[PDB]
Amino acid sequence: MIVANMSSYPPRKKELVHSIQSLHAQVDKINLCLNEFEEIPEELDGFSKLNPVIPDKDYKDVGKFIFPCAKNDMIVLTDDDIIYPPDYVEKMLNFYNSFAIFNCIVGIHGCIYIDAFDGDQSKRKVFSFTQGLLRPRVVNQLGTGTVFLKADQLPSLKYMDGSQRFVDVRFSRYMLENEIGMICVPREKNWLREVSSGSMEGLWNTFTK
Amino acid sequence: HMMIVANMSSYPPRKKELVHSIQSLHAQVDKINLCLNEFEEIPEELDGFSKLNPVIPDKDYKDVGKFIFPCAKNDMIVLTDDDIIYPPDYVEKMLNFYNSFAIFNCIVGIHGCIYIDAFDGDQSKRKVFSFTQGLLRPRVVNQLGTGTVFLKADQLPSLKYMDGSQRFVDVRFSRYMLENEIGMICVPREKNWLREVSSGSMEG
Repeated sequence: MIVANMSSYPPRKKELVHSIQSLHAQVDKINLCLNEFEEIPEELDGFSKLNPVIPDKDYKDVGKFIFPCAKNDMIVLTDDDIIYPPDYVEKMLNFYNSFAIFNCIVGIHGCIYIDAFDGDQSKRKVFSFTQGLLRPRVVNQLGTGTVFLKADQLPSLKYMDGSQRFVDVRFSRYMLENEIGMICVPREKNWLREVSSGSMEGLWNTFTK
Repeated sequence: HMMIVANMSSYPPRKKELVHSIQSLHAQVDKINLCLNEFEEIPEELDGFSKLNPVIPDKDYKDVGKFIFPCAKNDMIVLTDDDIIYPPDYVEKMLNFYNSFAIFNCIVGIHGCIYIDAFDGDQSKRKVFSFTQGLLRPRVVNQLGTGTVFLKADQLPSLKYMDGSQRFVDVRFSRYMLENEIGMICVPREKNWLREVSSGSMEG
């Protein structure tokens, strides 16, 4: 099964609906951690695959890691305000299967953190989720809104709890710790988009920076 | 005995196109198996076709759906996609190309890829022949799209073999052919010999 894991909270409801819409056709199931909701909103009633849960605490974006998997699931870790392309799962799965010559995970958003040395400051190269990337790269950090991995390779809630504030860092630390590789995959510019209603009287924006 | 069977999968949003595609094959094949993923009942829009064997399956097989059907060993099989209008000479020309290349134990298709590995500091060069392109001379390829293939039943991979391959069907399918020593030929055709289906279209 292809399974998507997501978390939101109330003020993001408009963004969430569209993020789910973009995913629904192409995944087998969506786990949704509804942080700080009272009820499951009826805006979500259209989605047969959707599985919403009001958690016992505010996990924020650790929330995507609260859900159990099955042994053979492929997990798509998502964000609540990304418009995923029509061929997101097809493409990413083929990256994952082509690149599985050695035990690794694949992602869009990723960084190359470089430690300070000999007076040189600490450095970070970032390949963001909107940016294109011509050939694949080995990275040492991956954003949890654009990652594709086997249920086997996913860190549990026990591992990720408390990592609100640095979720990508705690995630990548688990990969580095279990020597699982990290691959940023190729994509044309603006393959993924971001939804938004901004400061200017909430104008809806399906193409955010 | 030797029959031309067309194996197809579809799902509810594609009901309108499915009907257009099936028309384009009906006259040129002897039978059409059709795997109705995510349906609850067989749609009445499908009733007119006397050779259509529509089937709602035990689970959602997606692009693998077309591999559920057991076929008779001696039969010729035509793997198809719900969104292609196949020309009226499709089967007839594909059987010919098939016979030509049978001497090398091959199958034949329209969509296909040549992937070359990165080697000694060379680049991985991939070369697609899309299903609407023309092609003058036949070309040997290492992958074929499963919506535009013609082959013998005893070359068809099984449902056990193909399950798990969803959303990368063509790779699994093409590796079967490599493993069993079947060649894959991307056959010649004129420009726009096949085309994708439309919506609100006075074409034909």
